[PDB]
Amino acid sequence: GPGMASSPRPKMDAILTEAIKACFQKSGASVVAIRKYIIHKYPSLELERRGYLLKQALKRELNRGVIKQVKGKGASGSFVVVQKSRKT
Repeated sequence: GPGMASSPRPKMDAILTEAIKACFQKSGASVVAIRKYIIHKYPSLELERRGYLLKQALKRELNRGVIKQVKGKGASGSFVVVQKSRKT
């Protein structure tokens, strides 16, 4: 585009979003799940292992409401609670 020196948008956010949404139900999503994922799935685990990016994201949900809330409770897609408890 019009302007050299540029960096793409982050993706790790969705990579883990898939884990909580897709995994939490199929395999379950916990602090270890995200950690072991960075460790086993990626090399970045060195820095990430400090549960900085992943734990903050995974735990931010848990710390917010036990990661049992994907969407809002009204204006959003109705009362939603992950795949394990994806209400209607």
